[PDB]
Amino acid sequence: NQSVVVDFLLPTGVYLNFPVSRNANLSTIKQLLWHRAQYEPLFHMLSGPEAYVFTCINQTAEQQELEDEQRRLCDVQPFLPVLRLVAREGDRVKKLINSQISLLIGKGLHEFDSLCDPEVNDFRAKMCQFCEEAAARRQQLGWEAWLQYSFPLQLEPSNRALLVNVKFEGSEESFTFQVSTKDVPLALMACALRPEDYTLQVNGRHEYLYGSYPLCQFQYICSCLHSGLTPHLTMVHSSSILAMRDESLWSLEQPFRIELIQGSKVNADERMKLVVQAGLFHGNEMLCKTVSSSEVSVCSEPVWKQRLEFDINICDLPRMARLCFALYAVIEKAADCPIAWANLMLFDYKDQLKTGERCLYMWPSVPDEKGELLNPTGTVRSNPNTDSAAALLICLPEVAPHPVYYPALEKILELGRHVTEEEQLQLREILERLYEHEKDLVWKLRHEVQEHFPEALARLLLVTKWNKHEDVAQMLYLLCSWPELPVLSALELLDFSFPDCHVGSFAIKSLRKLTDDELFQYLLQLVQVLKYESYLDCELTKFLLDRALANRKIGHFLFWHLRSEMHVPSVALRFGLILEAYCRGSTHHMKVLMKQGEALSKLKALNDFVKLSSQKTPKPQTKELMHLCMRQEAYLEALSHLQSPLDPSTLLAEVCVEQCTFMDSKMKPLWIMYSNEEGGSVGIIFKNGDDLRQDMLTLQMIQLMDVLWKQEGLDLRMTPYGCLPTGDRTGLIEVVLRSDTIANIQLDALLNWLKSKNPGEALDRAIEEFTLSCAGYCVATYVLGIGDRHSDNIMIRESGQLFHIDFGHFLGNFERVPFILTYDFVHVIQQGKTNNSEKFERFRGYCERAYTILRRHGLLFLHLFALMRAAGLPELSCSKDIQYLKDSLALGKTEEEALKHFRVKFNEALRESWKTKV
Amino acid sequence: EDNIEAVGKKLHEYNTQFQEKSREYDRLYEDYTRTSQEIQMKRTAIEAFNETIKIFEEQCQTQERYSKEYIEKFKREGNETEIQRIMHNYEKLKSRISEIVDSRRRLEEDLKKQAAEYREIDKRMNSIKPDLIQLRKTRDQYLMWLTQKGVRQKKLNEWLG
Ligand SMILES: C[C@@H](c1cnn(Cc2ccccc2)c(=O)c1C1CCCC1)n1nc(-c2cncc(O)c2)c2c(N)ncnc21
Repeated sequence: NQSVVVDFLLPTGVYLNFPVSRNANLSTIKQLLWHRAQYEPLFHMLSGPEAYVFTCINQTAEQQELEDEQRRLCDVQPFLPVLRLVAREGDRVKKLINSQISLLIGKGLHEFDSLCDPEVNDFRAKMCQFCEEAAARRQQLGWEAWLQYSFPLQLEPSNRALLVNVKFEGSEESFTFQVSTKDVPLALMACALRPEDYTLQVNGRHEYLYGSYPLCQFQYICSCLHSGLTPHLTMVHSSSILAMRDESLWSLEQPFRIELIQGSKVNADERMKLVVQAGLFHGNEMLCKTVSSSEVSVCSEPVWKQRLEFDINICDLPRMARLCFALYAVIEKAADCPIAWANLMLFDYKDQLKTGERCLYMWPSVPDEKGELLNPTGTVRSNPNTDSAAALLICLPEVAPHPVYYPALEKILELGRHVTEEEQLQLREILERLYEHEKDLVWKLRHEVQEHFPEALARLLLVTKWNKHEDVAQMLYLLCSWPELPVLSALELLDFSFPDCHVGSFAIKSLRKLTDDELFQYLLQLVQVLKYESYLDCELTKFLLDRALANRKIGHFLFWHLRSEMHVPSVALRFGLILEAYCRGSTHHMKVLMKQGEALSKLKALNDFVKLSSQKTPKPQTKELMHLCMRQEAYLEALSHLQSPLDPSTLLAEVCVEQCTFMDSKMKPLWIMYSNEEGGSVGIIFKNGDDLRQDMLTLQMIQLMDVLWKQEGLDLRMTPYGCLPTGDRTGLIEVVLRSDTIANIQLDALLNWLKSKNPGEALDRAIEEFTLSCAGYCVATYVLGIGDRHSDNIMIRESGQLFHIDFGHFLGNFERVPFILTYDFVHVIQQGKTNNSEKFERFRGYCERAYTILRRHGLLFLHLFALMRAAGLPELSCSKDIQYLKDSLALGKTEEEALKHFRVKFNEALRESWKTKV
Repeated sequence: EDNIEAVGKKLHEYNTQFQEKSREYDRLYEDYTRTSQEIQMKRTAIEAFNETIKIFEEQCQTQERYSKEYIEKFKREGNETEIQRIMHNYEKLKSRISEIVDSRRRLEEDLKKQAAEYREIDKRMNSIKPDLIQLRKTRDQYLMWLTQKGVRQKKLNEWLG
């Protein structure tokens, strides 16, 4: 029904209870309250209604003061329908922001206090203050700054005449005139007056045109030229932009030891017996051999109480040393079940060697292809289901009567400091392109590696003996004068094999030269690498927050990559703290994100209804029921007039309800059409229950391929549309309009569809668009190992651009995937002819140049995929997955040899093309 | 130890058994994940009950402090009527707390039954893993034995499912 009975608690102690409409806003409900309270005792002592604010307990279990009384009760979503009147006072701004953060990140702030963890409390105090300071600096910088922060330039990776329609803010009349295709935007403005206090807005979008670049370097312009469309712009005065802004350790030769006390809440087969295995690691290398418990009988609460002694001294343990346990069940010595596992840093976040008891809430082991003893790669965070998870109770003993700290940098360089030609040729050999024998040589000639082969830092770091504080001190000495490496090399160094914080820091130092455009190509991988960190305050976090704070589009996508994993226990805490801090630095964007979260939350409920209905009854009706649900006051408002999450410069204005529908697959994805006051029409797919991460990654790589291509004058007319995970098996996909699937178009049929969409002298354009894009997607899918490619998941735009959708599967998985040519596409490429070798040769050319460009950036793909392994996609688990790409790009081969093998596979694919069709 | 077609057939059997136990494991791990997410939701809900109840108890404390004056200021002025109204209003606040408390307890009972479900799942996951692991390995050894025998990839592909 409509109404709900709400408890009201008045500040006199008086309690009333009555029905209110679920839809009524708090302001209305406050009137109804006053009107009923005059007939209850002690009315006369109340101040007026405006002197008080309602408080509730919200879904995240925090008390929230409801400052915005235009909000409907059903949106407030109180835990129980209990509203309390309290005074206004006492920094309402902190209170409001604090309450909004909790709702936005899905996680109550109080859950961080609850941990009683100084590492957490330190993170929030430093980072929130940094983020707030940046925000305050930004307000005090002028309007240009604000524009750059908020709407950074959208530029093509990079003289005919050009006519453009310009207008001024708040005026029907408009000014069409030809202009300099290569004259800086200022000159468009200076002209339109017939200057420096304006920018140009792209009509009906938050894209702005400014800066020292020329007009056809802008996406909008560049798309207009190609389409033939007349740009449509609005001049906007400075003020109207201000109006948006404004509204010791090395003396401990005793060996490392632990006390294994007890386990709790173990759930194992009572016939079997239980063993704990423990090892020491630095990254993925063992520091010494492993040591094991005795068998004890299986029980819920098993008890060992044994010393486990390792073969390394306390003085040798490196900073990032990591103690790793695994609880195993064995069939009593007369398939071992790996139960669960847990890792523990031995030094704390402030550098102190840990002492005392620890309770490790363990994670369950998953039987995987490697089947390693232990899981040294896993997180050092304890399982947060502390109430029901299995745990180990252990005791780090005392070592000295004072605390001990890993030594300070000064003392590391104190210790750290202090020619053959046959040796200078063996090394060059090894690095022009490890095993026991070569590791000793490289360690010996480490000074040469620094002088002559700076790019081989990664190799030298792996040869170094992280179980020997002398070696470690020496390696770090060189590391500190190591010259700066290119972005590419830095990306390698952010992998799990390089756990040392000096390394991480040297890497980030090399990533600081990234432009915002380039960083954005890698943003997702950089996020995943956070899973490899040990401590909460790290340089990569600080770098990501820096760049989020300087550029709003980066902060937007950082927020969604972090928010989309807040349901994953092993990262909820880390991502949650980053999100808090990001929010406190971006209060404007917060308002955009808040709007997006409520649109999305409504799509979830709207989607859960449509799955549930679809079981009950058939589609035409469920369709109409979806529509009624949508037009409800509160659905409609929440779904209308937001910025798109796929692209925050796109406005989703009015939902076109009669065009809204859904797909027929098992989770019933929603197709939601919009219209804004600009194109003119935008669509999104809302998915809930499908996983979108495989699609996202693939689409991100296709995009990166397009950039690298375009950066060499090769524009292959690709369609790398948005995909954005936003939650637990939830996210959005950009609808490509004026496009249709091959299967639909087929049931010279492809060639006729094109003819009808491009009559007469625009057919040659269509065909050439198809040719370029057919090459790009042919090469893309081949390089990435994408099979399962059929007429349902290949589409075509009315322009003629062909493109692939709904990716699924890559790197060979459910078997190398041959290069593939389809006869029906060869036909169109050949213009409806049997033999058109002029055309067909050009196409092969495009194919070959594209493959050739990607080989030159092959290590870039390999590094990027290496970091994505952190994501735990089933399809990108292991080293062989990375091996698929090395082979697909023939990186073990000369370029000439690479192109020759490509050519062969190209021709075989041409032969194969006829045999499938028959 | 055997002949090739006999080894190949048993490879198909062991592979089939591997895919099936693998699917069953996946079923459980999914219940594990979901049940974990639900338990945490209930735990946070229990916290919300607690914060709500806390709020009611401040209201009670407020009522006893604040009312005092107004009960003795109404006694002199003959308004045992106004006093009665305050106290019945108060009595109504109290009965509502008992309801909220009763709901808190229903939840904790549900969280209890579900904590136990979580442990039975983890126990069942743990009784399966040995077979899972053993099946993967046995399968892999049969593949190995066949590869060394020089059996072509086409044959190994038929047998694998
Ligand atoms: C398949 C086609 C499609 C899907 N659904 N309906 C609605 C419908 C479904 C069933 C009944 C009625 C309406 C569609 O009308 C379509 C197209 C058919 C011709 C016009 C649009 N599609 N699929 C994606 C996409 C999906 N999942 C993951 C991705 O990565 C991409 C997609 C897209 N991004 N852009 C355009 N069309 C896209």
